Amino acid sequence: GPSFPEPKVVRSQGGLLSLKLSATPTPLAIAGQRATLLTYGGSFPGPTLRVRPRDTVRLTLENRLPEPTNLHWHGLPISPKVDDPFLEIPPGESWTYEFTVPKELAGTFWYHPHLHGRVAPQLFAGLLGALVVESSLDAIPELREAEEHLLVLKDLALQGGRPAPHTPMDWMNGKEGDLVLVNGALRPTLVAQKATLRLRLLNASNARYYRLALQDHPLYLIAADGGFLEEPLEVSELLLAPGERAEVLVRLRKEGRFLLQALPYDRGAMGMMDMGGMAHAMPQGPSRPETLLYLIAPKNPKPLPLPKALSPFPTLPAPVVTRRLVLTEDMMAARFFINGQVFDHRRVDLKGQAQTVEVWEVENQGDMDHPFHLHVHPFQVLSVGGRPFPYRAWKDVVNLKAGEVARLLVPLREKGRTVFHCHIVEHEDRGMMGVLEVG
Amino acid sequence: GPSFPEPKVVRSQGGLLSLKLSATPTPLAIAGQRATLLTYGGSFPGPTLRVRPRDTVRLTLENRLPEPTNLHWHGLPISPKVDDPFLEIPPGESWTYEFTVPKELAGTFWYHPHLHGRVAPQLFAGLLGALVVESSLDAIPELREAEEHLLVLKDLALQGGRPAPHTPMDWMNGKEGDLVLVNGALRPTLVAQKATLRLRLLNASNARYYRLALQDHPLYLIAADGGFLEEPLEVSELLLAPGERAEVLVRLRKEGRFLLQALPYDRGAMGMMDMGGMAHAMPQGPSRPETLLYLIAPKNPKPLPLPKALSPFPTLPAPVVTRRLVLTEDMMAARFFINGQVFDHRRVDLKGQAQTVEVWEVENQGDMDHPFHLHVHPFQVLSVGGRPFPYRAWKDVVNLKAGEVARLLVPLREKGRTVFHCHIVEHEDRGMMGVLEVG
Ligand SMILES: [Cu+2]
Ligand SMILES: [Cu+2]
Ligand SMILES: [Cu+2]
Ligand SMILES: [Cu+2]
Ligand SMILES: [Cu+2]
Ligand SMILES: [Cu+2]
Ligand code: NA
Ligand code: NA
Repeated sequence: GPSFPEPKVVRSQGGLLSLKLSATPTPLAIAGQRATLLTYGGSFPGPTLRVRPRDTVRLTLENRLPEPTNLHWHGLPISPKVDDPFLEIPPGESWTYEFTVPKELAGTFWYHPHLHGRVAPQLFAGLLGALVVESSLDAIPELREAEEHLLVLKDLALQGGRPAPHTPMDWMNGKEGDLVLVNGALRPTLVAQKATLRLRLLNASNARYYRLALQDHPLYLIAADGGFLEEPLEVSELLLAPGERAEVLVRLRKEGRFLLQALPYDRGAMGMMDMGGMAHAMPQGPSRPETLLYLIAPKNPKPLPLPKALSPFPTLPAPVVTRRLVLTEDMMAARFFINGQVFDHRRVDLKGQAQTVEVWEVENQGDMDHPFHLHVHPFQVLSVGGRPFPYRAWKDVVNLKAGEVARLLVPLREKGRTVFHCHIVEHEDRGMMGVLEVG
Repeated sequence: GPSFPEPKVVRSQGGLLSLKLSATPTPLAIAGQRATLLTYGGSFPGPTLRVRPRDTVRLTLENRLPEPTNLHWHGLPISPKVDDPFLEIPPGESWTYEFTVPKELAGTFWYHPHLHGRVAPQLFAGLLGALVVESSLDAIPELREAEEHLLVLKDLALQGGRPAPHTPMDWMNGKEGDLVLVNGALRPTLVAQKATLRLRLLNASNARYYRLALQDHPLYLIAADGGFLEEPLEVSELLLAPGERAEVLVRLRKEGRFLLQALPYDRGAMGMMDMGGMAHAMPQGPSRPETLLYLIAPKNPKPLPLPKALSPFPTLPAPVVTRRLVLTEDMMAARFFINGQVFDHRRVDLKGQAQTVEVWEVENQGDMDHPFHLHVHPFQVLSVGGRPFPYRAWKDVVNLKAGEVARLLVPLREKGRTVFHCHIVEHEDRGMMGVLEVG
């Protein structure tokens, strides 16, 4: 096959993407060993769905797992009556998700389970895939002539040829695995044929962070979770928290081999020690550095010029309300709270009005990083930790370090009941989720 | 003094730059040895004059040389009755140049002798300095916060503590020297204090070319000879032919020492050999690589973003005439021709009309590179060698390799008699110059 493994793509045909997926335990070869994973479509990652605005998606999910499951269309501003976080598909049953892709949309999205209390083991076991909304902007020459690749960043740990079970400490920290994979492959080689790459990046890990840096190169950020930036932004490294996506251009500068690495990053995960008195929680400290892939540049590379502009960011109406959502932890209990409460699917926490704009101030009063996710309603990050964000783009996950406040501008789009939650999915399963109702 | 030597600057005061310079033989220390040079203002290079649009310049040149001399205000679109290539200032006499800096002007210019038949030894001996027209564009933050430096690139050879005399081969090739200097200094160190540098580059050499490359970095071209580009242009190297200027931004990428080099370049200079039959002319081949300066980056450099735009290039009226000027050589005679003739100050070669636009096709039918210069009327290079130029900017020198045609758009500005000539100044002295009259 290709040097660079990527999930097989399913494209809409004549404006319709009609597909039956099964969620199933699946023997496969991964990272050179046999294992049984839980997969969509028989593969890990699941197939990449590639659509355009105004396409119809008709996805029938057949549940062949021994437990109930459902799908969250992560990042898509569609109705929560379709992207329904409360729906349960029992074992052996099927459900058809049907929606129209919004007109004003572009970027990399993804799909995964969202059945409260079961997300973390289902996602860890292999249930996830990408969705790409292709744009008329992809025809500008500076993007069309780039070599495009999707990188699904997701780690795994195997025990007995199956995903390793969750321990108590995994429920507290979020589970990370020792196999740090790209598109299900261990440290693949990307032999570039063009001097400009356009990389779609997805962090589909339960809890692992990827502090991305390409040796000897900057990255040019051109899209965040839910859409393009207004113009490319040069960065020396890019932190992708669980659930985040980004698209970057890479402008290869000379022949050679360059490592794409996940550089050491301390997200506040905790261990336990006993030193005589004790036992007490102690910080795990930074992650060990990981090589994600080997990038081989072509001979005599001469990258394209960068595009001068991408997409203008919408002018939003003035906001009508300011919310404040405070995140806290009880680590030894592995319990996690928003404004002092755990999730209750019967309780509405916030009630807002469709087509108004809200300011949400999300404050992390814990010691771990928490990546905050809001379904259905993409947002503009104004500032985090008191620092203004350096670009305007739609996001749907924002990472908060310990102590930091994020200020978000949140246009409320579709009516209905939806959720917001930490995207360290163990923390959502353990209570860090609340209910927004839009009317 | 500073780590980085630069010529002392004289600024206009209250809109007036009024200065008396003397052209004089001057004992000085240069490159660690004593020598007597010919200088303006007692220094090598001469002082940098720094003015703004609509300033008055009143420059009295006192000739203290044993031969006549004059000044050419290289690149300034002023009247040829001021920038007068036929004027002679006898030994011991003085002349006052007085002009107003044009409103729509910015960049790096320079001044040097232009007395036909004596330019090459006078310029080689040290008579040159820079003129900077500062712009309201210099206040945009991406330029204002950059560290600015002028680099006058000019080589020298010394014999007996004086500039080495011209040999016959020097008149054929143009004279190059073994001391390859920046601002009169041998391989200075530039210890950068900011992460973004704005370097004004001037090739004031008689004949040496500088194929410029900074180790491990691109250069961002922001101005050509006579004005800004429309937006910055990333280049991996930049060839500066005699008389050319450029301004580049340098975005320092990491701590360390980086060489600015003049990389090997073959301009077609010729030597002589005798191998049994013979003696016959033989190519000298490429120049040896030279280190121009050592650039030390600061700690933890974080360059500014590049400016998105600089200056829009004027929309020019449609042209009313196409000229064709063919350059040829008689190397063994050291004679050089345009359309088959040598310069004659009494003969008008071209007659054009003020405020019309002309297309000039300049064709190098020789084997050497020839950098073609037009006084008084800056031009837009459309293409050279059949390749479209990748930016729009005012130029006044265009380099032609052997066989190449340059197509130039030439708006005729001030009325009067002026000249065009090769800026390998030995070739101008030996006849490669003609007369344009604008009415
Ligand atoms: Cu998600
Ligand atoms: Cu969390
Ligand atoms: Cu969710
Ligand atoms: Cu000149
Ligand atoms: Cu010439
Ligand atoms: Cu001249
Ligand atoms: Na299957
Ligand atoms: Na003097």
